[PDB]
Amino acid sequence: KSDVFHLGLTKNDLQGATLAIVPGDPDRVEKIAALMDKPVKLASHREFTTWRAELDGKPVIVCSTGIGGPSTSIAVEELAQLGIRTFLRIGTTGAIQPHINVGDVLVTTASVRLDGASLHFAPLEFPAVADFECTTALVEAAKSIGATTHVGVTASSDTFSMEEWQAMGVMNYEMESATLLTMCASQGLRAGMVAGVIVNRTTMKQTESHAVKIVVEAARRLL
Amino acid sequence: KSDVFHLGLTKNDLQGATLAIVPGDPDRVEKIAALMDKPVKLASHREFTTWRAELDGKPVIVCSTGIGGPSTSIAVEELAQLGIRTFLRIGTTGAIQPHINVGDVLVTTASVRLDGASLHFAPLEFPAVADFECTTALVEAAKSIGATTHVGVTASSDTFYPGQERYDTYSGRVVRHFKGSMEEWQAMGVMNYEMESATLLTMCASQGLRAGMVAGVIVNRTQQEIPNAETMKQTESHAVKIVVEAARRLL
Amino acid sequence: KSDVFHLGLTKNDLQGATLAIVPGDPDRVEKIAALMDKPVKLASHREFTTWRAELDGKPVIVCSTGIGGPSTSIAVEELAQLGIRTFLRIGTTGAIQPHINVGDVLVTTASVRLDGASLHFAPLEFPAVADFECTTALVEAAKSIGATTHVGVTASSDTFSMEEWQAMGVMNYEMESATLLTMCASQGLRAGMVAGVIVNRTTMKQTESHAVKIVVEAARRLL
Amino acid sequence: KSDVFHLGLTKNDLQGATLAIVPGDPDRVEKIAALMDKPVKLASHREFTTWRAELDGKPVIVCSTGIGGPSTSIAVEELAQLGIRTFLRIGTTGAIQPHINVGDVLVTTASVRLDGASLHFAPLEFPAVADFECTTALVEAAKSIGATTHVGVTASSDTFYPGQERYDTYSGRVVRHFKGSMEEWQAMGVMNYEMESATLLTMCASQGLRAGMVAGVIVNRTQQEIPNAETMKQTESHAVKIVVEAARRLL
Amino acid sequence: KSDVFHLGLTKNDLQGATLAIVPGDPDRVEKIAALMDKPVKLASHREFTTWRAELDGKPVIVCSTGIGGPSTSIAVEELAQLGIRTFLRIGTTGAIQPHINVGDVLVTTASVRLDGASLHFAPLEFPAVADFECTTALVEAAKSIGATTHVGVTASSDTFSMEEWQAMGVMNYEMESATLLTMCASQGLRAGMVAGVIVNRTTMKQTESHAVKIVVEAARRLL
Amino acid sequence: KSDVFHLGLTKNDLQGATLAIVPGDPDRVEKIAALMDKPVKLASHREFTTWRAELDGKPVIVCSTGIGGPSTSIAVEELAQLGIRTFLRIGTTGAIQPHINVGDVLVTTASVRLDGASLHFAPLEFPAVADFECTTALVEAAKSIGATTHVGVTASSDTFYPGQERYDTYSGRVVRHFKGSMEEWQAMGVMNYEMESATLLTMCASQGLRAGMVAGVIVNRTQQEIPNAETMKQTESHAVKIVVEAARRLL
Repeated sequence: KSDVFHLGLTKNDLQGATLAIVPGDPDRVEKIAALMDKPVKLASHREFTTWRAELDGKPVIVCSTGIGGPSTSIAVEELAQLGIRTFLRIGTTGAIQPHINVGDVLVTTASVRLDGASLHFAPLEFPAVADFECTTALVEAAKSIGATTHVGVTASSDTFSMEEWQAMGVMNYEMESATLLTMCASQGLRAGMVAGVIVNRTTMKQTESHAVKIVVEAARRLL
Repeated sequence: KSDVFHLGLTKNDLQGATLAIVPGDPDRVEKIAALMDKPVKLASHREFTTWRAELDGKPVIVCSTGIGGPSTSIAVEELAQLGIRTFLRIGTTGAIQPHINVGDVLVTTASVRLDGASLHFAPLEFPAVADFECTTALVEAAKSIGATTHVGVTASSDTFYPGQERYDTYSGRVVRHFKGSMEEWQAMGVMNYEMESATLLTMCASQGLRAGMVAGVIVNRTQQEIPNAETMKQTESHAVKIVVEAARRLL
Repeated sequence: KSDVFHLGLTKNDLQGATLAIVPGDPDRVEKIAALMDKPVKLASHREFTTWRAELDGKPVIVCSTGIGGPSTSIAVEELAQLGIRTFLRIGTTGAIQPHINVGDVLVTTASVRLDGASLHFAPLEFPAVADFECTTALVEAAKSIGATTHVGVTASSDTFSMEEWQAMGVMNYEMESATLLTMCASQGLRAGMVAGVIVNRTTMKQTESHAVKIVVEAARRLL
Repeated sequence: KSDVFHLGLTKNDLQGATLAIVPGDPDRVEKIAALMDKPVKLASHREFTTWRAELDGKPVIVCSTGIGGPSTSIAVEELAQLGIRTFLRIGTTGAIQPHINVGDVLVTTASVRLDGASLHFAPLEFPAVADFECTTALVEAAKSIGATTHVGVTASSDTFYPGQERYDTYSGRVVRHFKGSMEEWQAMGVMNYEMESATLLTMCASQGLRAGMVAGVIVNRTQQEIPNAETMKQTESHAVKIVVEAARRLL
Repeated sequence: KSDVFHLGLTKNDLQGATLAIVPGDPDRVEKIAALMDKPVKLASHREFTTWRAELDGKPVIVCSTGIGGPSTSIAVEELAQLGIRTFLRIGTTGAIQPHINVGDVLVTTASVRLDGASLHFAPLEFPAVADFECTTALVEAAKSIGATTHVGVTASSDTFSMEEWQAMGVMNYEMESATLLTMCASQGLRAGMVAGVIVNRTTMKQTESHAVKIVVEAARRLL
Repeated sequence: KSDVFHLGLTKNDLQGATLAIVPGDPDRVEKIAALMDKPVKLASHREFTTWRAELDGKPVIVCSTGIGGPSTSIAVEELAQLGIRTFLRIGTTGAIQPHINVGDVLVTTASVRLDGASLHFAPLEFPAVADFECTTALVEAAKSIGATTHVGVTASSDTFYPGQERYDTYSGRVVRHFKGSMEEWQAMGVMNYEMESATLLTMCASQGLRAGMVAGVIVNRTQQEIPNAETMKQTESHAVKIVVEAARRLL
């Protein structure tokens, strides 16, 4: 029996890991893990596929979050129960700012809370802010590989106007950040987020790959 | 469109099916489909696995929704554009009422909308109500196999933990507006918590689609006695039989 | 002195009744009662006119509710204090769906909560749903007399856009259902609602009469 | 229109009256009207009973509103289309302040909007305020007959039970947001609860009409001693005298 | 050390005063004080400048409030701690009603609560109403000098549509009244407000001067 | 415009400065400016006092905001129309976390929006976030002089009393929605309360301006020991040094 309700993991599986890289789906999980040492698939239940690997001799976790705040909230809480204290989200997004180019990397400082799940953790007035160390590490890792990076606000909703968030400067949209960032910032957990710009309605697997290297390199600076 | 991104289906694959049984977990799709005739796998992507089968000669679909409102809305919407007009949610759940026993079956008339996704289809004031024909079919099917059935309100929350006022967690605490909410729902007659019915019921009720929901009770946190871990798998099979018999009546 | 603040009734008046038919005004109260056996006028205070009658040898109550949630909340609570556990609302409405015809009967499964009173009983997230047995009994009674019936959502507000609720499928509008349904569904009381379609902006006393027979026949199935 | 559906009146019946005294209960209309000159009954439908009378030679109207905001809004609106520009609400109420005694009179300056109807005339941020000339007239009239008067805020709730945090009920419970609300209103200086002033004051304040409100205190749930059941009927007569004398000054 | 966190005053400074005239800025404070007897400047810290004076032999306070609800809330609470029980606000505003003329005087009966601070004292449903005595005294003082006066609703926000509040009859806009009135009416403190109409987008220092005399004369009737 | 009403400045006075240090109190402007080169006073009206100075050869501005969001929004907006694109808020604050000591320095990453003014620039869902370059500069400057720094969330309230759940007041009470709020913010990791950052951060984050915030801790209401009343003035100087060094890096 695992120590958690959904992930199907026990504390021993993590072998002392305190950091987890949290992408959306299993395919990406394996990709991330494959960049690191001693990659081992630990469990797979529903949307939650967890691998374990090592960075500079220290164990790190990679675990899929599924779609939306709801599913993210489960993986995040269960990983925290298992000992994870630092969470780094990696994804691919579409930018909505004309000065942002495909291939560029977006580091979220905070999210527009347009979801439902974030509210189960804090009133709307509480900001969905990324941890400073985590954001720093991500910005430095991106710089380390010559990526063009934008650091700012991301809009996060439960749905899969554009003009208003664009005037407010929001760089892009996605569905899980408000939850991740809020639940971490309101519980003493550190979270950060990086996304590769694969489209801009205002070349593509390379971007994802470059985003994957960047989350891994940020992790190395955070352990 | 004639195909859909997430499910990976074309309309032709459905052979004109207009009813779908929607469990949450893709691993339970094949088993529900196997209960009917000519079961065949159509696709499988992410947590969206769908099979087709025949019931009384009519094509029927079984497709998993994954966890949560957002994931569920993507499934329903795609199935809807593929021709599905009737959705039967089948699940396993915990109960929050003392008089409800593991092995009992819950049929949901409407849900408390503690989610985000449902709000994109209708404002909060709109009820996350289940279609009467669907509810009727599900209740009569449960009565057919002699199940003990509870018909009422379900609370649909975007979280498994704080929204269901669980304190067995990393923080050990729950945000203000949720503190004491479980007791309120209980005193108000809510049968159980789950996470997808708010978006499913609201989407369908607001878009002229029929949706209904049944679930077997596998645990009860208000009861001291723990499930028979026997009676649990029996309950899941039980629920599956119910939802299939209900589809039979909605063809 | 009555046992209640407004209805002017004592528990004995109900003679053990546990079901009440709740129309809006006194004129309709007498009409309903007159369909049943041993009809007796019990009290009349302000908007609240209560008769007692018998259905298949069992006593039933008929009591006017007045206008809106506020007044309904009073009659409903006081009837509950007196022992009523099942409430059936009967009214006449205007439909807003093109496929609904005058003369048709509308059975509400749940209401759009646009009132104020419903909130004094439960947060807006709680659904204003009709009890399943009550809805069933109403649908069966309508069928028993060959009525064309529609079963769905009703919009309920305190005011005496149309296009939006029409696209959401709401069948019609009225002012008391959100309160009735919410206060009953959140307190273990059973409620159901039926209305005769007397207009459709998208023959008339017969409709009301047919709605009256239907609520009475549903009551018979619920006792 | 030249007639109105609910009240059953034509403009001519009012003989150019522009002031109306609006009690809640139709059975108290005749008695208020009888205090003035040439009292005549005009109509009576549902809980809407109206009489006309003369005060200092000017036609004045008395019309009941029935119970609740929705019923009240129908009365005010119709009277307004018939030419009424000044409304004086007269009532009997309970108090929630210990220093307020049965037999005392309350004149309302503004109301806490715990209702639904008022929101159709102005957003919550708008104050349910009473017209200054009306309030002035009512306060000076109370002082004229030597009443003990309290001038302040009234809480106007859509329910008699949970909204006034009554626990003497079928359920014995009150929804979250209302739990402890009575104590808050008290500490904030609210004098009493009633059910119609929010819609009356907001309608009038937002539509350039004058409205004012007076009520006699017939009970006090914070006091142990029960009313003299003598002093109660005296209080109602008392209030009636006040509202009539106030109309006298607003002609 | 003062008895309060911001005003820099001790209870003795007030010499028993229980009434305070509360304008927005220090310049106006001196003007008001100068109308009275024995005017003495007591303190000046940040936005808060307090003078003490006498009206008909009784001590009265004049204290600037600064800009907005936030700053007003501080002066109001601290003055209350020091013993003030009656607060009279004086300002100059722009009217938005065509029938209101420059030079006219506006006495607020209640405010549209469009600010943030008022909510820290009471839920939005609670009315931001002026005390009856205070409003009376102000109306009588205005009448005493032949001023054309309007008594009604004022819109109060944190920002430095017009058409909607105009149809609702609101006479004008300002930023501090919702806070003043709400915090006083919800704590047993008496508050009133008068403003001189210096503009009407629908001669000028005289108006202010006439508004100043009026607040002072109202104070005299309230002590 | 080429001038601004409230600050009393023309664009030329700023000599092309695009960065401003914004303390709250005008009496602290000269001292911050004196730390840099060629300090000169430009204006002084109400609580809006501004000086100009040079840092590493570049003109820089120092301007006080006064107390509260509304007053702050007027300052920022005017400075913005005069060419300022980078704002560094410098202040003194109390802490609400036991592990935070007087003399420590707080650098704010984002604020809980408990105010009214911020809402005019963006809806509540928008985060009152600080610009990353500004935050970075402030954190590295604090590390430069060896300060003990805390980087996190600040609660920005429209009141000093009820919004910071102070019970040491005239009423001795706090409105419902604020009762127990202090403990929630604490458990959620909020470092301190202040009153202007919500509007400053939201304005800038939503308008493509950079803003950052640092403050020295001069008190701690969760600690029994009272400040050294020595270490307090040292803390203010400390914070001033930090914000100046941070500007140095943002030129």
